[PDB]
Amino acid sequence: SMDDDQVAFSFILDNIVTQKMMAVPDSWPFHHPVNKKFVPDYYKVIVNPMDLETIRKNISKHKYQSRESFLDDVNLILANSVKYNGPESQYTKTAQEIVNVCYQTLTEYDEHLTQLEKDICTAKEAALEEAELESLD
Ligand SMILES: C[C@@H]1COCCN1c1cc(C2([S@](C)(=N)=O)CC2)nc(-c2cccc3[nH]ncc23)n1
Repeated sequence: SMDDDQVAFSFILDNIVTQKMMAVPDSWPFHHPVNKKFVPDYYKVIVNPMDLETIRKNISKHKYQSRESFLDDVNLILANSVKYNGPESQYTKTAQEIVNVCYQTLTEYDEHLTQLEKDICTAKEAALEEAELESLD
């Protein structure tokens, strides 16, 4: 089923987030959105904020249909640390470790993830095609 494949894909991504990325030592700065009351200028500097909680929310909404779209937001966490904290900040070194363990685990699950990504794409194109043939009935 398309629902089954979306569920499996999202569960794999979520397990990467909770079991690997959130387990990086000292990764607390990236676990939740920055609180504007604690860091008032953060959102003056960071136009496209991202964090691991928001990624999990997106996973739960089946936002990610590909490894690439997932990694777009994962890399946003690192890029926002580079911008706000600097490329040599310990915050950025931590974000880099989060990104690297993400890559390592996606590599581990690449065969299954690639198959799910293709089958989701195929099913989606078929459902789109069928919806359109039906609309003209
Ligand atoms: C801005 C820094 C560096 O970039 C990554 C983000 N990071 C953060 C992130 C967070 C959050 S929170 C608690 N939900 O706002 C998400 C955990 N809090 C802080 C913070 C809060 C209050 C006083 C502070 N002094 N120093 C840092 C700090 N900093």
